[PDB]
Amino acid sequence: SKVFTENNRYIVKTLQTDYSSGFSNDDELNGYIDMQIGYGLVNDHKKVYIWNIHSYITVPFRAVAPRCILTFPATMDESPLALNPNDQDETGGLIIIKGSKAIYYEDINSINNLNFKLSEKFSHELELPINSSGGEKCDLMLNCEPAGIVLSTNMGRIFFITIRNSMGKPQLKLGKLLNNSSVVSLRNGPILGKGTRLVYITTNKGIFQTWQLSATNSHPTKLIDVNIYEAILESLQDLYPFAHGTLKIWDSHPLQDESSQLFLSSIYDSSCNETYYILSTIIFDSSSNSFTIFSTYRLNTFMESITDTKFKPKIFIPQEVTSILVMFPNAVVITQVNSRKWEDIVSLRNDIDIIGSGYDSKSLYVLTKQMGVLQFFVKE
Amino acid sequence: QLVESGGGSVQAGGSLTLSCTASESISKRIHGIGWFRQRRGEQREEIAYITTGGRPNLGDSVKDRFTISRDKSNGTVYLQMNSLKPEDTAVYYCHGRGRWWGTEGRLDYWGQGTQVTVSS
Repeated sequence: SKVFTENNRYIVKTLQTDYSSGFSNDDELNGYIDMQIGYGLVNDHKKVYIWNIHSYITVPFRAVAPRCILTFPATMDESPLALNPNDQDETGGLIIIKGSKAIYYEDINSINNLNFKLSEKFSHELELPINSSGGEKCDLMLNCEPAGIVLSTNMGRIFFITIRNSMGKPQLKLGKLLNNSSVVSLRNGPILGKGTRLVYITTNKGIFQTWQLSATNSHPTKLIDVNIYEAILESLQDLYPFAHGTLKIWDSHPLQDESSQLFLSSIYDSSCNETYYILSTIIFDSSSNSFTIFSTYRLNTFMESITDTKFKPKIFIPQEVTSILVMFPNAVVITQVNSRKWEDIVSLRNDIDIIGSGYDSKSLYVLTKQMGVLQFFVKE
Repeated sequence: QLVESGGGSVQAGGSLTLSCTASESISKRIHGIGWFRQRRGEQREEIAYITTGGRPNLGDSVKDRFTISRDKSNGTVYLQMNSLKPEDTAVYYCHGRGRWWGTEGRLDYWGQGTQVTVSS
């Protein structure tokens, strides 16, 4: 509703939502936006706050902050029956990872403002093999419905969790373990049919895996399991020998054609304290489990180190010209290429904090603690 | 296929030229063409390389004596070995530095290897 800049490359504007910067007296906020479900979430150390993106719900869970993800409402695709009046009010669900306990609320409507003692009786819970004693904690979460949900821990373990059975009824089951080391990217791939979709996993060691996950009684399969670290290092070492010992893999994003991925890395030149961010386009051959680096680009408009150990930069690629957005703590860099490279930056003021993001087919949505949701729409 | 030619026996201070001819399809799957030397009872060691763009590179043990070049008319790559020494005696392999990577690492291409012998 408020456009802050529009030029021939992009629009940056607010997205009016039910997010409020006064949900909590707590500076540290976890959160993200799910444009596909239509709701955003923030939590502190006490409560999760669920808010509509189209103009809220408080779920007390009581310490360190849990990790929360939203789930889709129980859909009944292609029924012969007339729809219920009451089925048009289900909003979707909520999963809370508190320590080693997964808590799943099928429907958040019935738990609004309920104390945890009693709302817990509305939930399905799953004890996960997380070594809380040893310092293990939930790190990334991906909603990969209709298949289910994927969790990673700060110590590299990956759980595939199912939230329906074979008949759409809510449950919470550990489907499979998909295994210092740590996952840097969990990404949705294409849906393959009833209850099945691909998920892409990238680790900081450069392991890239394509998993076929299903809620439909099938058991997970890897279609690709390769390590890209040395290939990326070799693509850089001749001009940038300081890549040796500094190459770090931050994120990855699938491209259009379903057989290629874009990876975001950095290297560091200690002579002049410059961090260089690298976009590597990689083509994967599923037949032979092999890959090649199609292209390598260095960002020219942003060379800052990421010193916030929490912040993880994130790629967005709208679904000719290819546009690659990278969200940094206080900037969004826009790169475009013929599907010559060129690059724009949107620099944010330093006194606002990004606390998560979301996306649709064309835009990146950035959740800021102090000003709510910002939309970055790249013109293609 | 990578095909290599030009080996033989010469005296110290002599000269030989090795060549490496690559098919169209292989040339597409590599960054450059190089040569590995393997003395006997030793391991292979890369001594020369030239990128597809003609950027040459020579290992320290040969760089004042050998030249690597490409003929762009046919893509053949040549290692001209001047100032030869008895310790240049080895099998020489031409080598394509692969663009593709698998579970075992980079997928390179090898020639069959040719014998060079230098007597003193």
